Amino acid sequence: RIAEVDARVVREVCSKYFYDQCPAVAGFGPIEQLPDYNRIRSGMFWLRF
Amino acid sequence: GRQFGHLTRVRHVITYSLSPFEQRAFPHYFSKGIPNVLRRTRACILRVAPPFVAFYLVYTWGTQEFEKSKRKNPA
Ligand SMILES: CCCCCC(=O)OC[C@H](COP(=O)([O-])OCCN)OC(=O)CCCCC
Repeated sequence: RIAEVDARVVREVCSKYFYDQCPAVAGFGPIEQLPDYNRIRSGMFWLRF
Repeated sequence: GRQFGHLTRVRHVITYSLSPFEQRAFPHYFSKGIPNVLRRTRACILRVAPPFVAFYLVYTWGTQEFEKSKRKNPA
């Protein structure tokens, strides 16, 4: 299964689960600078792509 | 210009947020919104309204008086 993996497989598999998906965020401690959820959500896609 | 991480001190406060793609943008827009407008109107009507009502009465009287004064009276 590992040998089957090449660069294309990683681009396809990662886009399936990461790209333009809503993440779950958990913060604890001095988290004033933790980005807003919308900004985090916007970090899950690229306008250039 | 100030920046996040240097604003103030906060302790023991938890915030729960939901993604915007998970919830409605207009939840109960009329079923809940109209009651809130009536609440806010009642809370401020007595502070805002009487001045402009006072203007409306002074406006109409001054215009009525100005109109009658321009009409002549028998000698
Ligand atoms: C010719 C257009 C050039 C691109 C400008 C633009 O769209 O700004 C980016 C944001 C949306 O990207 P994002 O904030 O999700 O960040 C995404 C990063 N991955 O859009 C906005 O809401 C900003 C308002 C700009 C109006 C002038």
